[PDB]
Amino acid sequence: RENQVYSPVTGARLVAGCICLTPDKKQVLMITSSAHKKRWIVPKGGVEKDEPNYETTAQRETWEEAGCIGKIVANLGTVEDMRPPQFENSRKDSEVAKHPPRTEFHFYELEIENLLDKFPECHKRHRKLYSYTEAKQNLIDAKRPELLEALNRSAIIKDD
Ligand SMILES: O=P(O)(O)CP(=O)(O)O[C@@H]1[C@H](OP(=O)(O)O)[C@H](OP(=O)(O)O)[C@@H](OP(=O)(O)O)[C@H](OP(=O)(O)O)[C@H]1OP(=O)(O)O
Ligand SMILES: [Mg+2]
Ligand SMILES: [Mg+2]
Repeated sequence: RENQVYSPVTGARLVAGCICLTPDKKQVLMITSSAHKKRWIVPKGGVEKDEPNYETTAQRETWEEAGCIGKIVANLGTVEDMRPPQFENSRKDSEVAKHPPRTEFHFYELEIENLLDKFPECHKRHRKLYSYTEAKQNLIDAKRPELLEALNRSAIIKDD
């Protein structure tokens, strides 16, 4: 139902989520897409009308989707799903035809404080820690470069 919030400018869906890291920052928590059941992504979901801020949405989604609790330690800013629902070539480069973003993502970095075995989606998703290299490859395999950009902005140790 239309409890969902949209950018008054672009019409993009507003979504918040978490890059969840281990205290030592060597791993990131990933979950399986419910739709695309073999794609590994990060916890996120739609902002609802009642929610006062993006952090609220981000921590709600991180609990509901991954059973993960912790503390927001950084604002990672915004990224856009630029997937289209066909090309235009500018002489030394080529691009997809102009369209509004599907989704504007507000990401936060979270330091994991607990992972619980029971959570709302624990029967609908898998959840696993990954090092930077494996996480990067997951997000390429999932076709989600915008979630990789959010990961890259995080304090995750990349020197593997
Ligand atoms: O229910 P919420 O969490 O509040 C809201 P969502 O944003 O979490 O639910 C997502 C939504 O599906 P739908 O609206 O039908 O529920 C997306 O469709 P789109 O953004 O194009 O409108 C879909 O992205 P796409 O890959 O199909 O393009 C995404 O799959 P993905 O996991 O990100 O790959 C779904 O996430 P899942 O929670 O199912 O994993
Ligand atoms: Mg949701
Ligand atoms: Mg979601």
